[PDB]
Amino acid sequence: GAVATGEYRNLFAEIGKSEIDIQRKIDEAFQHLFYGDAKDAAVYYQAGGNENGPLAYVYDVNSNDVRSEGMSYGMMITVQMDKKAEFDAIWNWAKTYMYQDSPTHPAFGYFAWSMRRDGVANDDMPAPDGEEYFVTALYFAAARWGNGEGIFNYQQEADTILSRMRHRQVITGPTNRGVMTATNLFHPEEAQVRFTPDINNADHTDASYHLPSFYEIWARVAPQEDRAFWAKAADVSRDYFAKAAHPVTALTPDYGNFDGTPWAASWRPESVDFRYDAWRSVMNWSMDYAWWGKDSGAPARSDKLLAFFETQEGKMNHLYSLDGKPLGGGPTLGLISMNATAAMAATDPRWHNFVEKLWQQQPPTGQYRYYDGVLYLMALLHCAGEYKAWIPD
Ligand SMILES: O[C@@H]1[C@@H](O)[C@H](O[C@@H]2CO[C@@H](O[C@@H]3CO[C@@H](O)[C@H](O)[C@H]3O)[C@H](O)[C@H]2O)OC[C@H]1O
Repeated sequence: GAVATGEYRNLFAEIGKSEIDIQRKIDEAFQHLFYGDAKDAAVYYQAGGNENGPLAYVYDVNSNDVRSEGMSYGMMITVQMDKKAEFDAIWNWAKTYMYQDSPTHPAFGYFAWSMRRDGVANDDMPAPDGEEYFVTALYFAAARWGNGEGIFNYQQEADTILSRMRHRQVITGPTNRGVMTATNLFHPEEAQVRFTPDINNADHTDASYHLPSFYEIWARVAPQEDRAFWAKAADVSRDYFAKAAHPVTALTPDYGNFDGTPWAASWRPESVDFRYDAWRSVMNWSMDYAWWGKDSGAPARSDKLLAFFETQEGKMNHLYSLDGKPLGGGPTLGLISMNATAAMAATDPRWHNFVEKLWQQQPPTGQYRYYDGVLYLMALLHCAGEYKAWIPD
């Protein structure tokens, strides 16, 4: 795997692109999304400063809010690209406005998943994929830049958050939504990430939240007492993808049960289909395979997904039933980007076409540019061999 060797595959180079052009493409993407036109191109916004210095947020234009997903993706992209100033401003904003520090609040230790741009929470509860990316990006920051102090003690912050993700007790208390009860973010017996710690829907998961690539990092650098738990979560997620992904298409549902079956949320029953969340599953298993080489099922799963999308040439939707019936929409940059990341594990040379498809894209503009753009930039980094495991001491 790439971590053992230190050699990350540059998939664009493998399909013939020059280093200079690959650098241009990444730099273009970053400049557009972080510094492009404020009304049409950017997702990064400077938001003044406080005692920790500059503040900035990643704007979910798609839904007119700031999400923990976006903030955590922003931190991952910026640490991968060695953009410490931007990283620190985003983290300051998350730690200042999103982080719940009150021990009598049910979200204690976590980050409010949906915020307004002025720092006011829409929902105090967390979205655990946010936390997963925050922790990992923080460990990567510690590896690349070393640890500062206070909120900038990246490794100490990571350790604390990750420990709490496992060990948080049940808390009932007031929130912006009324009294709520929430638990830990990983199920202790299943060793799987939850869809929500809200006790009302706590015993479910989401295949796109399974990040064995990252759990391997935690298994090496977390607080010693939790390392076996994270190693277990990595094994469990690999098995999870084998059960959750449809056997013909390798499409996964947005939401799931611990046993691998789709879960229909009462407020969103179409969560049993392959939609916006599930686009990311292939990236998660493919990254894991590329880095660690342990998911023996990943190459066949990536080949199946790409074979399926080849059948959709010229009529690609972006919403599907798990057996491959189109459920609406046209092609999106986000899905193109995610499908390209399947090339981190695929063996069939049709992968060349998916990587080439991502190469041909431009950065996104307009109202839906956030979800498209953050996936695009992450996919560009993966496919360029520039998204690495930065493992701290
Ligand atoms: O009370 C619980 C709610 O707080 C909970 O809200 C969900 C929290 O996560 C949201 O998902 C994020 C945004 O959409 C995806 O693309 C991201 O990957 C996630 O970070 C989800 O949409 C909210 O419904 O819902 C359940 C309640 O019990």
